[PDB]
Amino acid sequence: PPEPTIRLQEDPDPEDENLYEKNPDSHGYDKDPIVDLWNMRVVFFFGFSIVLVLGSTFVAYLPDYRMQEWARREAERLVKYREANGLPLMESNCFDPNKIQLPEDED
Amino acid sequence: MLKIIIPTTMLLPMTWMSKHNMIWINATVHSLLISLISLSLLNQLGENSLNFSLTFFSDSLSAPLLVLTTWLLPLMLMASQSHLSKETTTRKKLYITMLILLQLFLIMTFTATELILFYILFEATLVPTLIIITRWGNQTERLNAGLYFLFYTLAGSLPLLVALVYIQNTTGSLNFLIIHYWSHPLSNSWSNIFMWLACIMAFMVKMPLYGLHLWLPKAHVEAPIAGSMVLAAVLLKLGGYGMMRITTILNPLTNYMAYPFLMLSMWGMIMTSSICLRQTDLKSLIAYSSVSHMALVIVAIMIQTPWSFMGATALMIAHGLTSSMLFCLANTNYERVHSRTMILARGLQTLLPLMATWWLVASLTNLALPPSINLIGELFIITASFSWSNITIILMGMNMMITALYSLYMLITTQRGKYTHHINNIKPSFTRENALMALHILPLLLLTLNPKMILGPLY
Amino acid sequence: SSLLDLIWLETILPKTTSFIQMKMSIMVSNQKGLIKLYFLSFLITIMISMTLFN
Amino acid sequence: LQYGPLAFVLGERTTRKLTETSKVITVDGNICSGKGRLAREIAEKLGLRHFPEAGIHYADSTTGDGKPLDVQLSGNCSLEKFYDDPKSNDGNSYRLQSWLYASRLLQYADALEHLLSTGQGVVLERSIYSDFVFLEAMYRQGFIRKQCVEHYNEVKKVTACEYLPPHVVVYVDVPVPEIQSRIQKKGNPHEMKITAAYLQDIENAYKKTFLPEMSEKCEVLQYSAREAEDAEKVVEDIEYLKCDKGPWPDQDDRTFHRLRMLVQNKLEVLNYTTIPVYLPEITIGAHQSDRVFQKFTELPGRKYSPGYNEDVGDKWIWLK
Amino acid sequence: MNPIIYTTLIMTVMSGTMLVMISSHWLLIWIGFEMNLLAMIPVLMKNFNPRATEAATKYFLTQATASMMLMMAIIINLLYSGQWTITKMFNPVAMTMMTMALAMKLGLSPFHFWVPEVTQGISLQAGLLLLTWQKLAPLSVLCQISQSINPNLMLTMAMLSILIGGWGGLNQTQLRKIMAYSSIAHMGWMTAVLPYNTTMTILNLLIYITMTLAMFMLLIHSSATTTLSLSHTWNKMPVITSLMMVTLLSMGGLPPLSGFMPKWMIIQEMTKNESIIMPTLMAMTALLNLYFYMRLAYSSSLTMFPSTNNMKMKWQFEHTKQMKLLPTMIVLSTLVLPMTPALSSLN
Amino acid sequence: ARQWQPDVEWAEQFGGAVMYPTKETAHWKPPPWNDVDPPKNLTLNFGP
Amino acid sequence: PHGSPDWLKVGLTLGTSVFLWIYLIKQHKEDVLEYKRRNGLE
Amino acid sequence: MPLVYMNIIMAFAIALAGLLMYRSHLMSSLLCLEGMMLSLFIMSTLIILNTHFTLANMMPIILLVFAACEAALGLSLLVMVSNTYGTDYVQNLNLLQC
Amino acid sequence: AKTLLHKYSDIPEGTECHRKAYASTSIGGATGLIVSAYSIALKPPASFLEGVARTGRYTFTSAAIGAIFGLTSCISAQVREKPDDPLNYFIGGCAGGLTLGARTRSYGIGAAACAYMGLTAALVKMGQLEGWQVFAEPKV
Ligand SMILES: CCCCCCCCCCCCCCCCC[C@@H](O)O[C@H](CO[C@H](O)CCCCCCCCCCCCCCC)COP(=O)(O)OCC[N+](C)(C)C
Ligand SMILES: CCCCCCCCCCCCCCCCC[C@@H](O)O[C@H](CO[C@H](O)CCCCCCCCCCCCCCC)COP(=O)(O)OCC[N+](C)(C)C
Ligand SMILES: CCCCCCCC/C=C/CCCCCCCC(=O)OC[C@H](COP(=O)(O)OCCN)OC(=O)CCCCCCC/C=C/CCCCCCCC
Ligand SMILES: Nc1ncnc2c1ncn2[C@@H]1O[C@H](COP(=O)(O)OP(=O)(O)O)[C@@H](O)[C@H]1O
Repeated sequence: PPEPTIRLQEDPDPEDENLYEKNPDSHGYDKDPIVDLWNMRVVFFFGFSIVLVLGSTFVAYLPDYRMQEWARREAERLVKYREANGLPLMESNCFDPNKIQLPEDED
Repeated sequence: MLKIIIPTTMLLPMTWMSKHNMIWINATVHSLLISLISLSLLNQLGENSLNFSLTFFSDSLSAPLLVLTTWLLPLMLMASQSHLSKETTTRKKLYITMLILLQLFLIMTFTATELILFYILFEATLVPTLIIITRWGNQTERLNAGLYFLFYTLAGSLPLLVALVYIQNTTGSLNFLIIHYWSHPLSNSWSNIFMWLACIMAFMVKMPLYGLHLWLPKAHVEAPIAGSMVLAAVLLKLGGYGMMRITTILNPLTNYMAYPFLMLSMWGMIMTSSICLRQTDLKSLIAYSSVSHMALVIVAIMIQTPWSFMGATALMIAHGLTSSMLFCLANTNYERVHSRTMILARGLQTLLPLMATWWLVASLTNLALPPSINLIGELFIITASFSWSNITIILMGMNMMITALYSLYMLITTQRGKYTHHINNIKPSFTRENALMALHILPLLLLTLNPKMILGPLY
Repeated sequence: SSLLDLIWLETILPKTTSFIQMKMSIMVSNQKGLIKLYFLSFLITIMISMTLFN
Repeated sequence: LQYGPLAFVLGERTTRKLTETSKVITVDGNICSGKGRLAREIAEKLGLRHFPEAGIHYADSTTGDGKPLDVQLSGNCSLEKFYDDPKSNDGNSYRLQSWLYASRLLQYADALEHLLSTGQGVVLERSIYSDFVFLEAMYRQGFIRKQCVEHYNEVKKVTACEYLPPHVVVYVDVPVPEIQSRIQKKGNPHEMKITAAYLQDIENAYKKTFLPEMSEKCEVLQYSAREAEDAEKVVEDIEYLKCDKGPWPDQDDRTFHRLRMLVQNKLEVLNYTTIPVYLPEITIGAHQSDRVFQKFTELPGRKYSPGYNEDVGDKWIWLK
Repeated sequence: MNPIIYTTLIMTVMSGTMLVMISSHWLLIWIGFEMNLLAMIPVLMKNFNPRATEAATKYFLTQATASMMLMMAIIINLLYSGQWTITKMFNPVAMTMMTMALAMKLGLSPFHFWVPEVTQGISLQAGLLLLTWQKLAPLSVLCQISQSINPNLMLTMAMLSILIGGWGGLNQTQLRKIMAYSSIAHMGWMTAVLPYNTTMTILNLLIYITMTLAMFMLLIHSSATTTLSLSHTWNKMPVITSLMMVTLLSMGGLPPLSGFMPKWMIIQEMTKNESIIMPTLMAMTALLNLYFYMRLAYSSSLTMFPSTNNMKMKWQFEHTKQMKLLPTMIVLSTLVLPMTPALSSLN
Repeated sequence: ARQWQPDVEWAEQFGGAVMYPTKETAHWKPPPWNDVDPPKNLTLNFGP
Repeated sequence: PHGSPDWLKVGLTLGTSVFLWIYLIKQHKEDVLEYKRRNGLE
Repeated sequence: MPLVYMNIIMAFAIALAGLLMYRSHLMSSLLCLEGMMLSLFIMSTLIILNTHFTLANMMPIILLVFAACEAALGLSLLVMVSNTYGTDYVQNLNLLQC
Repeated sequence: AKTLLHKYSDIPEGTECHRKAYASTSIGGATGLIVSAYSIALKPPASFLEGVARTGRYTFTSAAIGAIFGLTSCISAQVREKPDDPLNYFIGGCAGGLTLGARTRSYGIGAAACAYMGLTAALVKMGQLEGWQVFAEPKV
């Protein structure tokens, strides 16, 4: 059996490289310390400073396009009027029956 | 809507014309800026929708999904920056290009005034994910996982195209607005039954349903961290969005039709939560937890009540964020250990305390601890199911308990106990990983202050 | 985990499809290259079409 | 106007360039024989073009700059290691043999291209013909396996079935003890380690197979060391003989057109030297292949096409 | 051969096709088919070897039988109506025999057996010509007499072609046989819409011809005829492998790639005529074509196969001959979905 | 530590004459690398 | 190999592009004018 | 439709079937093709003469010419096939398989 | 041709069990003979006697499958007193499938036959009821 016991010419599997050994304060971003530090800074500034803070403030102070206070005021004025008239609050029928034309059965 | 689409398209020339060592910095910054731009869409009305043009519209069901899709890209870039270090510039640029194309396809998918355009983009999202899974994958089974992921999807979705073209031939329009205003009842007929099945199964396979959930563990385990993130966070929600959009035409046929699916999901959540208890893999455990959550979302959509829809939307958003965080944590462990098995590396709280805190918060938010939005969706869906039937609660009860169990199990196996004596290459956690976890977790605890922002159009 | 998820759910949809497609491909593609058999099949299908579609 | 079907259609006919002096000739000698000296004098006297024997980096001399590239980027083998350890574990022996055969094939293609495009004849050392004698000796000495010679035979058949044999083959015959003595007198420490059995197998191989097979389709001039010193008699023998038994008299204009299109486009010439048969001595893994290809790409003038390399000094790139 | 002779033969093939396309008399159509048959044979035998001779004689036998059946159909049509103009067929099974002759000419099932053999025997350029240009004339005749065809027989042979192509492509390691089975399946897709809309047939023909041209030119550029021979291309031309993988995905019918446009339209058209089951079955069967395309993509560019040592020398040389239309073909076969409505141009 | 890439054994599966070898097709051989196969003057006696 | 920018091919390419653009502009102007005249706009 | 035309079409069908049988001898394949063209010529000539289509008298000759040219091509091919094997047996062409 | 189709379809579903069984057996025999002819043309196994034995085996298997299909479906439809119900065709279809499995002697192939023939029979019944068209005419 003169076979070399090697299936093919292969590079050895390289060992993992540590970013901390060649550079303390390595931030886990890049092997180049300058690009490292600037990438850390831009990620922190454009994520925590800009998006999470300004965006949260913007979402918090969004105008009432859902019309919740509008609906509350409409209901307040409506109930104020109905109680005075003696009307029984909200009607059972969503549409007035006089303008609905039922089909006569005659069965 | 083009104010979001055009910057996403411009992300590609910017990446390809970038300096060889400035791609990550440029991509993250501009992705975060595009995410900020996406925030404008959140200010919805109680009226119809935000109809920008004939091609794209916005909705308070579409807006949270769009915001999450935009927010996911910087996180995916930061997660992928680590293991692509020994890689040529061209292939890193190709990876970033694939991520950008995936975001663009998802953004166009979520607006999609027309159903055929929605289907085209819904299936266009398939190619970048397949290439990411089968190219930058570590194990030899990534090819089989890619084949499973492709063919399950296409087998589910090919009848959907025929159903859609038939529906347009009969009705005359595939536009969402026209369909909603001109919806007419479907008679209980065999042809209508098969049309319902063709309309539903394509979105059912991607949730995925308990019967059809096999592709997901393979795809999640074999994909890189960015692939796992995008699969768990956004790609699973496409089925739920499609069901919520297409179910309007289906009634009144859904009530009779829904039983096989309701039973499959109510038993499959228990089955998958129980499977999570006996697992030797982090990624598989997270995948099965995702399957359980999406089975609950399927139940919510099939019940088809307002509370069901709000709970489904909230649960989809919360699960996306939580599962992305969990996969990121598992990948941080794997990049140090290179084994991706829970029982090997133990007692990591002693060595990495802050990362253990992140693990605790992620496991708590997966456990649906109040007042997190996870439990908001959980409780809305549970209440809707109880109104649907007072017996469902029992199953739901089991699910909750089982969920908590495996969550804390995953917290106890890897963080508590005694550290393995032999492993010595556990270096201190980097600033990048801690920033990744913080950016994953802070939006959840911010959203729990304003739940209505993610409760959908039926709020 | 093992009985249903790893075995039977796998047996039903994916494995059955793989086996059926493999068998069909093997049957169809296994032709020895003899135009004798090809043209005998051609005669058979010609006569069948003459007898069936009119 | 690069040579193609259009040139052949319009004016380009290579039959008119032949002036009975082309006469492709290959000279073969045993190790340490002065085959090169005889061939150079033949080329000078007959007015032909001499081709130095193809080495490890022969292909490097024709692409880009003539300076040879790194051993790992070109050949991935060395003759010195073969002499030191002919039974090396990494299979350098058959890798050396295969690379040398491929270089000889490229050299033969270049010589044929020059002969067809100019009409001036060429003189060659060991060509793709008679290159198998080293294979046979290496097999008999146990340096290589039987799978290696099977792969060599496959590649040699597929490649050499497409070319015209040399008009005249010239052999210089020298005794084994004499060539060993020349080996010590040479002074090369690596060459000192050649065993007498290896030379005897190689010397024996030329006589047993090469002469008989080429005598039926070529013209052979067996010469000894003394009578090979004077090239006047050699050139006289070359001129007196007339070739009418080989395939060359049967060729015509269209066959020459096909052969000239064949010898050009060296990529298709070397097409079958990389056939997908996996022998451990020559197969290379994906990671090593990727890394070595990237290193070759990072060479100064190899990233782009020859005329599109900015760092070398090519100008007007944006308008070519 | 002599380049002048090759140019003359190519022009004769094209002139026969044009004579078929422009003539209104059945005899002139048959004469054009004869001219194309006569001029095609030497093209298949440019590289002389027993394989090419066997492929050429098989092709000649099949095409001569098809021509004889075509003439018999023409003569029966003349017998039952003294007409030579190419119009409605005017008769029973005379039309059946006409359809069988045109199906054998096109290579549709059950007359598909000769396509893989002839494609494997001949070289890549001859295969390109055979699989691209040799479909124009029979499809033109079928489009002309489409209102005559019995839908049952045409649809049966189309479904058979799709099924046989899908199943037969799964078992192949040779690239030329893969292309032949792809051609069979694509012709099956083409002829299933002839009874309903010939414009869709022509659109499918254009898209398929573009994709096949791109694929064959990519295969010629990286001169490989086997899966493993193609697996060595990444070590020299990775961009070629990437373009090839994109083209293969396009040929699989994946959106948003160009190859999705025909099937989509065809399915759409078939739904207008109250037909659902056949479009469904056609899509589910084209899934098999996608599977073997995806296997080829796995072996081509998504994974890096082992290489050989001599490959290093190939790193030092560049292709002398460059194909000018290859870049355009790739773009047209990849990125023309948004221009879909342009099919109203009656292409 | 390194992404998996196909080895020689993986590559060999696609080198057969056909995919999915069977007992009947086991004896089939791949076509030659170039599509050429091995190819594998009378006498007259004018007597009186 | 060792080649200069072929000014013949460059000139032909630029001339073809400019001619095509000019012809396209002229065709568009004529089409607009002809459409206006046919529909009686101006 | 008289019986003579039916007999001619039956003859053509018999020739086509015999071509499709392939016992051996590809020369017999060419013979079957030539019998088919002969039947085509005969029946086309009978139909044209009967209806007095004067200008159609061109067509049979044309057909004959073209068909005979085809035969020549086929014969050439046969020779080369034989020139490889020495015999024109059909089963010798088993190199190409589906 | 379509003569067998007309013979089978003309008989009412809930009556004349023997006539339905005979029509189904004839259709099965024709299908088996066609399949046998295809197999013989594509693959000559060894000889004339083996070929005719193979044709007989295939034809009788298909005829038995069709006979069991017809008898079981018709009997189920008659006893259930609910005609035009695809469930009867499901039951009869995989009674035929189970008979096929018994003939081939494999439990797995028997269960697969029940699944994939009951579903097919139910689909054919649904198509007959709802008017689905396998080969639709060109409407427009
Ligand atoms: C480290 C230890 C602690 C130190 C710090 C101590 C201080 C603790 C205080 C922090 C929280 C404690 C609770 C105090 C809450 C007060 C603020 C609160 O009231 O404001 C909320 C406002 O918060 C926002 O509503 C929610 C935040 C928005 C979330 C959007 C996410 C940010 C975008 C990033 C990308 C998205 C990724 C996920 C995609 C969906 C609710 O406002 P609301 O009652 O309504 O009305 C406001 C007044 N109006 C009527 C004029 C409008
Ligand atoms: C594998 C992992 C999960 C995959 C997804 C599974 C979910 C899809 C399953 C589909 C659910 C049921 C389909 C049809 C339900 C119709 C209701 C029926 O079951 O009830 C009776 C129907 O009776 C019988 O069920 C008849 C059908 C019997 C044939 C069906 C096959 C049964 C088992 C097959 C399951 C295999 C599914 C997967 C195939 C690959 C009612 O009697 P009837 O009043 O008359 O019919 C009412 C309907 N009408 C009005 C249109 C006429
Ligand atoms: C696992 C998914 C669930 C599968 C459940 C059933 C599986 C068994 C079915 C196998 C495929 C059957 C193909 C033939 C079905 C025929 C149905 C049909 O034709 O109805 C079409 C119907 C009416 O036909 P017309 O003739 O036009 O109406 C006029 C008279 N009323 O029109 C339509 O609705 C067209 C819609 C296409 C139907 C979809 C066909 C495919 C089956 C439905 C999808 C279910 C399988 C999904 C696969 C899941 C994999 C993830
Ligand atoms: N086919 C071959 N195999 C191995 N070595 C070879 C082969 N051909 C040539 N060589 C090497 O080429 C070297 C130079 O050749 P040689 O004629 O002996 O010396 P010189 O160039 O001075 O005339 C020799 O040392 C010989 O080993």
